[PDB]
This record gives sequence, structure tokens and C-alpha cells, in this order.
Amino acid sequence: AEEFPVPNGFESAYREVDGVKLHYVKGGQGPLVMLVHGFGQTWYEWHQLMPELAKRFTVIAPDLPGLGQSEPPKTGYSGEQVAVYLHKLARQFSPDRPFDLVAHDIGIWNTYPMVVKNQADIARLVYMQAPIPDARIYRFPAFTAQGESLVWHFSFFAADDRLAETLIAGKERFFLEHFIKSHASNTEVFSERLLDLYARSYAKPHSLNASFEYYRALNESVRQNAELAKTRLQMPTMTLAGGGHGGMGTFQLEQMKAYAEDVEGHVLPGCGHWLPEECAAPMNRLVIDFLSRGRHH
Amino acid sequence: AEEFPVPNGFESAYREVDGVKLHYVKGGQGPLVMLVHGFGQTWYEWHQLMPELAKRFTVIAPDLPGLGQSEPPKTGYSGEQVAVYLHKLARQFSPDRPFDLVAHDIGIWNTYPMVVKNQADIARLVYMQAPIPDARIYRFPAFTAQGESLVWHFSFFAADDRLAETLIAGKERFFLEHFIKSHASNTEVFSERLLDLYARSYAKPHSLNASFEYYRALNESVRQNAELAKTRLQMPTMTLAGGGHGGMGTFQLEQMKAYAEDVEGHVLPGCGHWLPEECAAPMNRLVIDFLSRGRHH
Ligand SMILES: *[C@H](CC)[C@H](O)C/C=C\C/C=C\C/C=C\C/C=C\C/C=C\CCC(=O)O
Ligand SMILES: *[C@H](CC)[C@H](O)C/C=C\C/C=C\C/C=C\C/C=C\C/C=C\CCC(=O)O
Repeated sequence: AEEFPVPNGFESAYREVDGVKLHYVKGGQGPLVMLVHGFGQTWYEWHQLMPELAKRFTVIAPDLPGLGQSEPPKTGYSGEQVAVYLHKLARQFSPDRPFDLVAHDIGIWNTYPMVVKNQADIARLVYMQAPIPDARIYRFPAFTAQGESLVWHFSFFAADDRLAETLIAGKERFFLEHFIKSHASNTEVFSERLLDLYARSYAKPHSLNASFEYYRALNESVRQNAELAKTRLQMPTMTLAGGGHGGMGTFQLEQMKAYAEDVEGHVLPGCGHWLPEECAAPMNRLVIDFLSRGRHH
Repeated sequence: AEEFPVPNGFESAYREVDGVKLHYVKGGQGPLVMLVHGFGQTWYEWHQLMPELAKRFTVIAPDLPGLGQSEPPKTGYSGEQVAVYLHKLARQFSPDRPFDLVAHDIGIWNTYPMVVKNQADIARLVYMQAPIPDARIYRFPAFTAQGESLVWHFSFFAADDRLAETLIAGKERFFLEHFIKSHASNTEVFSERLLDLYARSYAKPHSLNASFEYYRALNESVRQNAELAKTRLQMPTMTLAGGGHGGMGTFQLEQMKAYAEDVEGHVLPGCGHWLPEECAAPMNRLVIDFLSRGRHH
């Protein structure tokens, strides 16, 4: 069974990594690019970008542990723990050469530690729409002069007593539509049909729980990154952020400048959080061009 | 019929104010003191203080519009709109003398405008455990290095699509227990019976909605208060806040200093948000002593 339709010429497959069965979709030829999705979604957020990248790269898009069709992690959900799975997965397909990385939302949290600990393995890096977990997140406001802030879900999802699963179970499709659209500028790309696909996936009980365990580990990830950040990233990096409702605006680049020696950033107007879907044409162009500066098929 | 047991010597009654039938519990003799409850609760949070105050004052404890047994407002839920109902209710019982006011949590939001606009009507003022709505609330953090913050409910409750009603319906007792205990230092004061009573009251569909409409009007209340705050409060004021988990600490008095010329403050160590229940005896003492400096029975 497949939760989302595989683009023509791609394969849906699984690979056991440290006892955890990870789902991924792979296609193309050439140097490897790994694309890592975020909360509320799966590999499928990349499905429009993947055929274009596969003209020049081998493309792999895994489901994060516990999400999509991937088994939950056996170690834990902190960034350093999850990054081991993703690093080992990528290195199975690119054992002798560095690979490229594109990551969205908590995909950043789940890859930053393996990037900084294995810098020679990462040729080029693209990060979009999430802070790297550090002390800056403790200053984000709970409430804004416009109304509800974009990050109160940090506390909701991290709350104990399984608060979020208990309130959202049985209402997953309602919650996800509200959550996605509230973080979007171009909301009407989120058709009922597309929302149905995403909601059915994260409504699996272990996936609903996995979704929130990433946030229950957020403070641990901050503590991990306080040590890791003592070494700046040396590879070429690009940040993308939405400029519209739901977008991180200038924060994405400004934080990354503290982490990376070589970074360029873009803010996409009229685009919110969900860049691959809200603003596919400019986002895909920016990613393809940036990765194509390095060698490719 | 009664949602909560009435203390001996008190009467549960109703008055129509601007076409809205307000419920209150009243007893005692002497100058009037009005006690105004906050979110998650009703007049009943005052039921231990009421008989002690009734020895020297006429005591009235209304249910906020839409909560407990009070009808929803017919104008709206902003602080200025709700304060009209509370002011006119108090004036029905104290038309010829200024009256005292004690307010907790959103009881502050719903009384501050009528205090600043009718200062000659307010003899003494006691405010506990809530910010007056102003720009300071936009600095409260969404997330903390210890887990969920105390203020992310501002955004949860203000969100549209009836997000809070939809997620909490069928789980009203579960949510309220979690919410109360996460804002408490002393959780043992919240018995099964007490939580049952509060949960059944705010679970009434119109009361569940009313609870969150106060937050959907919060930014409007902020904007209203920006104009009202040009006039400082001149009457004797006391602030109270918890010093334990859930408490506002020094914020309560420090904010009130910008609003009131004559203010004294206390922080109660070992107490959280729910001061009348978590720390009934010292809270009662400080309120009674502060109000008894003025002319009473
Ligand atoms: C996934 C979310 C679905 C992760 O949990 C969180 C990742 C991103 C959160 C989405 C948006 C965050 C929005 C802004 C927070 C940072 C500040 C923005 C800086 C300047 C923009 C100006 C402004 O609008 O205030
Ligand atoms: C009713 C809540 C049930 C109202 O919606 C909110 C009123 C207050 C909630 C309780 C506390 C949070 C309020 C504002 C936070 C302000 C400052 C907190 C700073 C430190 C004091 C103690 C601490 O948290 O360490």
C-alpha cells in the first residue's frame, strides 16, 4: 500500500536502519540529494520538485521516523537521535561521496546534528521554514497584535498527559486543515483532496503520537545544539522563508548566519510556511539552481 | 438547578441588565463588594471568602456573561462591552455609595474599563493573577526551556474555526483538569468533586464558546485599553499574585504601577494561579484587611 502516489519513474521502498524500517521514495541518477519533510506532511510535499531534480541527481525523500510509512525511532525523537537514522540512510545510497540536503520545518531539527557532525558528507545544504533549535525559540511570542501566534503549537504539542493526542484524536482532519491553512498565505492550494491524503497519514495513532514527540524532545534538541553550534557550518548553504502569512521572513537567514560561514537567503513574497505547495515555481527554481552550481548528472 | 452549592446566609438570584439575565450569589450587610471570577470558573471560586467578607460588607459574586448561569452578552465580549454589564449590576445594589471590586484572571479584563471610566464609583480595588490587556502581553513567550508556557492558551482560545470548542468538546473535564493543574502550585485542593463541578459548568455549549470569545476579543480589549489608560486610577488598589508555579510573580504589581497611583502588592510564595483555592487563608486575610481599612459594617 502507498499513502501517496509515487511520481512516474520513482520507486517507493524501505530500508532498515538501526532496527527501524524507514520508508522513502527514490528516483533519478547522479549525485544524491536527500529531501526531508516536516510536521503535518510526508515525503509527498516534495513530489513536484522531485522529477525536476531527478534530471540531474539521484533523489531520495524519506518519511521521518514514525511519520508517513516509517517506523518510529527506537532511540528517541531528539534532533541528534533522529539525525543518525537519516545520515545512515543517505550514506547507504552515497557511501563514497558527499550528498546534498534539503529540509523543511522539523526536517531541519532532524538533520542539523548530522550536518555539523559529518560536514564532509554534506556537499550543499538548503533549509527552509524552521528555526534551528536554540535559545532564540524561548523568545517567540505566545500572542501577537494580529492574533494567535505562529508557534503556540510548540507548547501545545509538548504538553504532557498526551494533551494534544487526546484532544486531536478523532478530529485529525479538522485539526490539520486548520493548522495548515493558518500557517499559509496561498491557502487555496490545500484542496480537500490533498488535505485528505495528509490527514489520513498522520491520523495513524503511532504517527499522531510521533508528530508530537518531536516537540516533546525540542528542549533536549536545544540542549544538544548548544554544544554542536560551537563549530560553524562550512559548506554552501541557502535558506528559504515565506514572506507572507505563516512565513519566517528575515529570521531564517538571520539565524543561519550564526551557524554557517557561506549562506545566502531568500524571502518569497506571498508565500507562507508550505513553500513547495504554495509557491512551487519560484521555490523549485531556487533549489534546482542552487544545487546545480555543484556537479551533477 | 444550582450548578454550585450556595453558602448559608447567601441567595442565588438573577437580575436583567441591558436585556441579559445575569446570575449572582449575594449575602451580607454593609458597603458593597463585588467579586469577579475568571476563566474555567464561576462565582463559586469565591465561596470561601464570601462568608468572611459578609461579616462587614454586602457581597455579590456574579457569573460572567455566558459563564456559569449568566446569559451571554448581547453586545460582545470585549472588556468595554462586558464591563458595562458588571458596572450596571453593581450600581443596582450600590446606587448611592462607591463599591469595592475584587477580580481574578479575566475578571480583570472585564472590569478595568468600568473602573477607569467610573472612578468615583470604585472605593477600593483588588486585582489578582492576570495582566490588564495591553501591549505587554505580546512579550510573553510561547514556549519555555521547561516545557509548555503558561500563556499559550491566549492563542489556542483566540484561534478561529471554533478550534478550542471543537477540540475540547467531549474532553471538557480532561482539558480543564490539565489546564487547572498546569497553572497550579497546589493541585491537591482540586478534588474530583470540585473539578466535576467546574467541568460540567463550562461544558455547557454556550459556556464553552463564551469562555473562548473573551480571548477572541482580547486584541480588541488591548486596543480599547490603549485609549482608556491615558487616565490613571486614583483609588486605593492592591494586587495579589502567586510566587509558585502558575503565579505571575512581580509582573502583577509592576504592571499595576503604570496604571494606578496608589497601589500595594503581595506575591504569595508557594501559590500558583488559583489563589482563592490554592492559598485561601492568606489570600482571604489580605483581601479582608485591605478592604477593611475603609468604611464598612
Ligand atoms: C513546523 C511548523 C509547521 C515547526 O514546528 C515550526 C517551523 C516554522 C514555524 C512557522 C512560522 C514561524 C513564524 C515566525 C517566527 C519567527 C519570526 C519571524 C521574523 C520576522 C517576520 C516578521 C513578522 O511577521 O513578525
Ligand atoms: C487566565 C488564566 C487561567 C488568564 O487568561 C491569564 C492570567 C494569568 C495566567 C497565569 C500566569 C501567566 C500570566 C502571564 C505571565 C507573566 C509573567 C510570568 C513571569 C514570571 C513569573 C513566574 C514564572 O513563570 O516564573
